[PDB]
Amino acid sequence: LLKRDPLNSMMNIPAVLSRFAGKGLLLSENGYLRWYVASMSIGAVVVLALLMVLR
Amino acid sequence: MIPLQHGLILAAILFVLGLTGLVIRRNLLFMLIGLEIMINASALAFVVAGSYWGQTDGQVMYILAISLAAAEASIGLALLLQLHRRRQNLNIDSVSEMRG
Amino acid sequence: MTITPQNLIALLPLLIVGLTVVVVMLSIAWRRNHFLNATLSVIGLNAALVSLWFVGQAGAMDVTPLMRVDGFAMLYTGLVLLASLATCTFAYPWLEGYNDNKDEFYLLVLIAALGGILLANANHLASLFLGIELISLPLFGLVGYAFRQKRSLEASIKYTILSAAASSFLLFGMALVYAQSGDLSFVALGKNLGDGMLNEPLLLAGFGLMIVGLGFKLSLVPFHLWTPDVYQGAPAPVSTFLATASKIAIFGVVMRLFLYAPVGDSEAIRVVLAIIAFASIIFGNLMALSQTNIKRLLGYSSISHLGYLLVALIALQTGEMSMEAVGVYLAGYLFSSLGAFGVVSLMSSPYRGPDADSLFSYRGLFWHRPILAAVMTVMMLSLAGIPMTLGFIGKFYVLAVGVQAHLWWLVGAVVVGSAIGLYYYLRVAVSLYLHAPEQPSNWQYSAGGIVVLISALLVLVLGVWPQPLISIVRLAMPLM
Amino acid sequence: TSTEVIAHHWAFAIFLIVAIGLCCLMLVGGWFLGGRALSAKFYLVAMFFVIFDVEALYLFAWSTSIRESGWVGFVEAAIFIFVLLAGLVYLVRIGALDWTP
Amino acid sequence: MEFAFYICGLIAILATLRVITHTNPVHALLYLIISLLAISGVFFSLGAYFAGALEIIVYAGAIMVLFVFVVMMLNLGGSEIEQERQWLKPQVWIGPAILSAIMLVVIVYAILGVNDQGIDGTPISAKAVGITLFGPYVLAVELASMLLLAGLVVAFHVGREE
Ligand SMILES: CCCCCCCCCCCCCCCCCC(=O)OC[C@H](COP(=O)(O)OCCN)OC(=O)CCCCCCCCCCCCCCCCC
Ligand SMILES: CCCCCCCCCCCCCCCCCC(=O)OC[C@H](COP(=O)(O)OCCN)OC(=O)CCCCCCCCCCCCCCCCC
Ligand SMILES: CCCCCCCCCCCCCCCCCC(=O)OC[C@H](COP(=O)(O)OCCN)OC(=O)CCCCCCCCCCCCCCCCC
Ligand SMILES: CCCCCCCCCCCCCCCCCC(=O)OC[C@H](COP(=O)(O)OCCN)OC(=O)CCCCCCCCCCCCCCCCC
Ligand SMILES: CCCCCCCCCCCCCCCCCCCC
Ligand SMILES: CCCCCCCCCCCCCCCCCCCC
Ligand SMILES: CCCCCCCCCCCCCCCCCCCC
Repeated sequence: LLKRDPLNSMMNIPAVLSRFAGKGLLLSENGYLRWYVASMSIGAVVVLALLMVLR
Repeated sequence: MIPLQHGLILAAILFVLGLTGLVIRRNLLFMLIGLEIMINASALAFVVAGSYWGQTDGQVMYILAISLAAAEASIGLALLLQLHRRRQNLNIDSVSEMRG
Repeated sequence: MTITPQNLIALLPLLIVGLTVVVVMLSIAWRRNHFLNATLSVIGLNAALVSLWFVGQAGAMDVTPLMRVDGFAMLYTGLVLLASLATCTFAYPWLEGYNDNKDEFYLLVLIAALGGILLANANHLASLFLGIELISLPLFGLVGYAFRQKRSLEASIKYTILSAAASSFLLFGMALVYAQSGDLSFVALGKNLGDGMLNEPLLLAGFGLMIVGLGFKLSLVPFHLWTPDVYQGAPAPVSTFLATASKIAIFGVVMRLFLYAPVGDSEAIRVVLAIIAFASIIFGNLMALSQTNIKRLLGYSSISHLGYLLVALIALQTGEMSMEAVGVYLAGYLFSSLGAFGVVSLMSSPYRGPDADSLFSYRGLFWHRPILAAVMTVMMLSLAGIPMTLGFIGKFYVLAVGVQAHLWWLVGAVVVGSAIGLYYYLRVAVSLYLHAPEQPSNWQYSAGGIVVLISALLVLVLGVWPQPLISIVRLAMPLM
Repeated sequence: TSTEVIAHHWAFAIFLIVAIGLCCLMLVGGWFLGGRALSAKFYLVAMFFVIFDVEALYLFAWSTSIRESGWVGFVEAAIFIFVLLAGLVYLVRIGALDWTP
Repeated sequence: MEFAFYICGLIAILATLRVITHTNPVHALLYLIISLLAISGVFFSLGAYFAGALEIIVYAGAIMVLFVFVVMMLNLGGSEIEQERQWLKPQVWIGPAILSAIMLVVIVYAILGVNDQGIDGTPISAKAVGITLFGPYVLAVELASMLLLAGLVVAFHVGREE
């Protein structure tokens, strides 16, 4: 049951999560300038809304 | 007798409309037009704020703003002309080669 | 206020760089000579460094309602001038491969350095805005200097459009701040408030829009998506300048703005910057995981390293040595980025025209360029925060500053992002020494090699013995 | 709020209104009456006009307050005009303003 | 000066709303010129006489001339964008309009609740702007000359024909 190290695998799963999160985040780098402008405006909305909420 | 809130709201409306024009338009010329609307709106907001305080600094900030607007309109139109003469196409979605 | 002769002494690097712009432009008007105009540019920048010595012999004072000169300004002026000199040195062989006019490059580098110096001394919203634009527009020219190449034109268009939008955001935020507070100087932003009314909604909205513009300029999440495309598309000396001088100058003026403004110690702005720093560290490291392109990898690296700097900025209004941490980290980051982007520039020089490929192909670099491979692996270890490198000294400063201010989420973010950096930086540094199947002779290429070698030696020596750099940074303190 | 200033405001408004209405009425009468049956040098000169027009605006602001600025303002405007003229000399010498190469 | 401010702000808003949703570039630039003239009238209503004069002289008289020059020399006669009108499709504009409306709502909420004695509208002359410009704002003027030089050099290097 242990011949393929289970504790090593459950310590390896942060690397799996990091690779998955990196592949997911790389979808935002699609190379489209209109999306870059849109993401800047989204970030502006988020920053202003956070500042108004926090006051 | 004119409120500061009304002038700032007018400037905010123009800025938001220019940003919308920059986002929704696929032609690079209309993106430059939206940029010009945004920078003119920010300069108008500076003029409104300076007129509220009775200070000349608002018009000085306007002068620096329109210096920037003129120079970056020149640069953006030069790049637009280069894109037109190299691709015969002003679609901004076509110039998307570099990607993650 | 009027300008006394002592004030003219304090403006010495700015005056010398402006005079160098005029002299280089008139020399181009005389005769288009690459060597003479490059030499005049580097002579002007070295004269600006010696003028920094003369400024240090003078006092620290407010030269205008706009500018304030002190040790802080001197340190950032020195960093910007070193980055500009390295950019010119890396640019000469690459421009020697170029076919069109190749002196407007040095004119634009000088004007961008002038903007960096203005941001180093900027004490006013007008000077901040003007310094950002004086950095930005020559970089519009420099990123698309090889506009016949598809990638450089694409990067130029993206950078121009997004920086114009970010300047609009920054200017609108400045206008809202000026609507709230009747003065545009840094020390008066939030001055007319009290009894727990520091978080005025208009002041916070103006600082939010300014944060949008500055966080575009600093490649901070979520204004970071331009960075790998522009870094990959730009010419490699332009990528060197864009990674070092622009980021250093803009972060210095952000540091001074948050030091001097009475709204700098705001809980809402601190929380927003903590969110931006956390996201910047994690996202930059995670996106750099699976990059085979070295320039995109260094773009995501710049995102994460500016996140670490932002963590050092968040602890500014609570602790004391946040300025010292930012100075030490910026010196280390400057030298590491100069080495890395200089190796990328030297192996991509001379320019191969708009039609030929410009991929780095760093695999097996040791078997034909061993010294550049050693410099590149020293820089990869330094950007990873490995001990015996100055990047670790900066990372240690960031961790100490975060621990002192009880920023535990940011401390854990730095640790996790550092582990992810370990992975991809070590991937590059060990791919340098493998075996690749397949795929100079002038003193300016040798000068670029000497620049990257001296950067590597500085990184190693100041990683082992960091006390001289700490002592230099600690005496470069602004007006309290 | 004096009588003279409001009189001149009304006179200027009537001047603009009657002028534009006269042009409009001229075109309306013309249309109603009667029976029925490139090269990049232009961009360069326009861009040069824009840049030198902004620098001209700086000189417009200076020219109305020369006595109030003193000799210090003269030195600053002289540096401004010198940079402006060096840019013009550079444009002439590199062939940017040469229309027939 | 109040009625003029409100009617000119209304004209500017309507004109730029027509700008961003128009297909003909020359018509869009004409509506942009109208919005700039309206904004100059807004400037004149607030007493910023120099700013309104420069809004017509520079913004509506130099920059938009450059835009009209570029549009006329590129000869946009419907190159695969006019025949599509993708920005009028709901899925393209509805999202960003929602995002911009949210940004406007947050900004306007920030504008309200700020103390306001009202804008006097007293004329701030060009003499005072010139005194401030060549007084406490000297380095702004010199480095703005450098900024315009940078724009000149960049635009010449990129936009020359050869
Ligand atoms: C070796 C360790 C690592 C070094 C890395 C350095 C990176 C940044 C480079 C620029 C840093 C400048 C920092 C200056 C801080 C000065 C702060 C200060 O207050 O200085 C005052 C001091 C005079 O003393 P004081 O009596 O206080 O003066 C007031 C009297 N009214 O006056 C001074 O202290 C004068 C300072 C003059 C500095 C001149 C620098 C010339 C350029 C040297 C470049 C060396 C090569 C580096 C690059 C290698 C290749 C990449
Ligand atoms: C993934 C790895 C990284 C993980 C994230 C980084 C570490 C997170 C640590 C969280 C600490 C939570 C502290 C909560 C209370 C904070 C406020 C407070 O009252 O702190 C107590 C004290 C300051 O209060 P004072 O009155 O001055 O008392 C001085 C004497 N202690 O505070 C102090 O005096 C200093 C408190 C120091 C706290 C511990 C710092 C060292 C952390 C060790 C490693 C991380 C924890 C163990 C490993 C977890 C799994 C990785
Ligand atoms: C017991 C709990 C309490 C104590 C906790 C102590 C925490 C610190 C010590 C443990 C750290 C565990 C790290 C586990 C991953 C180690 C790295 C690794 O395995 O790398 C190899 C792998 C590359 O190999 P391969 O998968 O073949 O290639 C894919 C790409 N072509 O690489 C990859 O696939 C990608 C690697 C990405 C970078 C490494 C992952 C970093 C994740 C965060 C590190 C910090 C974790 C903090 C604690 C989390 C919970 C335990
Ligand atoms: C009428 C309904 C709409 C019809 C179609 C559009 C026509 C144009 C409407 C806008 C322009 C006119 C608005 C009405 C102005 C009437 C004059 C006025 O209000 O004067 C007051 C003030 C005088 O200055 P002041 O000395 O401060 O006054 C206080 C006295 N102590 O004045 C000021 O301070 C400044 C006055 C305004 C600035 C000058 C005029 C600007 C014109 C901008 C035109 C924009 C483009 C219009 C295009 C229309 C077609 C689409
Ligand atoms: C302390 C500095 C650490 C970073 C620099 C590392 C480079 C040192 C100088 C180059 C040495 C390279 C040796 C490569 C040997 C490869 C052998 C492969 C076949 C076994
Ligand atoms: C995807 C990567 C995510 C990395 C997350 C890193 C988190 C590190 C651990 C942070 C723990 C913070 C605990 C703070 C407790 C504060 C208590 C204050 C009491 C007054
Ligand atoms: C009141 C009479 C004064 C007579 C002497 C005037 C000359 C001394 C003062 C000159 C100040 C000039 C300042 C120019 C700054 C230029 C900065 C350029 C930066 C690129």
